[PDB]
Amino acid sequence: TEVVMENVTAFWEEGGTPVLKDINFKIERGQLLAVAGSTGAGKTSLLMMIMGELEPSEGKIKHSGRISFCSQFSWIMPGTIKENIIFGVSYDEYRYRSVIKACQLEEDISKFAEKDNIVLGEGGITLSGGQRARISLARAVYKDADLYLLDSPFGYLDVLTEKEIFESCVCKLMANKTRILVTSKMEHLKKADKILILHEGSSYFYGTFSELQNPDFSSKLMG
Ligand SMILES: Nc1ncnc2c1ncn2[C@@H]1O[C@H](COP(=O)(O)OP(=O)(O)OP(=O)(O)O)[C@@H](O)[C@H]1O
Ligand SMILES: [Mg+2]
Repeated sequence: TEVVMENVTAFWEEGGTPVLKDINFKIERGQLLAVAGSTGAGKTSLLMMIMGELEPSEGKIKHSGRISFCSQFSWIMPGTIKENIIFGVSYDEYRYRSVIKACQLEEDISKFAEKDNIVLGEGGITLSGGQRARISLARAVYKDADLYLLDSPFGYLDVLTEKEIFESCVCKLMANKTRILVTSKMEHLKKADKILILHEGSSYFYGTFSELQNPDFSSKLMG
């Protein structure tokens, strides 16, 4: 047991409608949990709760450990690509190199004369959205953390790159890590240990891929 939610309900608006209603799950160390559902279902809000940014109105959240969060929206601080990835933490050569490879940043870095020492301005608006997204993922995965919260880290990448990085980073590099991945792709759900499908704040499904089927679930993963 590393993350537990029991009977969790929450409101952003003090007197409005619940953003999450009666959420239940448990994640054990090293497991991959897929959190799926359409726009507005409550996926990011669920992560906010784990991070203590959204307090429950009822129920219990039990988690132990340092969180590393990859936001749905990429961000870039003033500094080099290297400094953005390392982000405070001490530099470990092997760790750094493996993350850069897993997030396909080798080819990008090589194209600048200053390499990963190129200086970016706040927002990194001279880079592409894909480049910023892969740096933001690299930043999250480089961190020594107990719980990795990855909020749609491939939403600004093409389908092939998404497949490749899901494999190289989430599946291979992070194989021993406790991961919560916001994603609705069938391939990703198939590889997850557990799946939570949210629909309009509620738990539409919680369980394994084999349970999911044996019916119309896939319609609830879209939009
Ligand atoms: N950090 C935040 N602070 C305040 N309100 C938020 C925050 N994140 C989400 N909300 C609000 O909570 C509600 C639930 O939406 P949420 O962002 O959790 O859905 P989601 O499943 O992440 O959607 P998407 O797939 O579009 O990213 C929305 O009304 C949203 O405006
Ligand atoms: Mg979201």
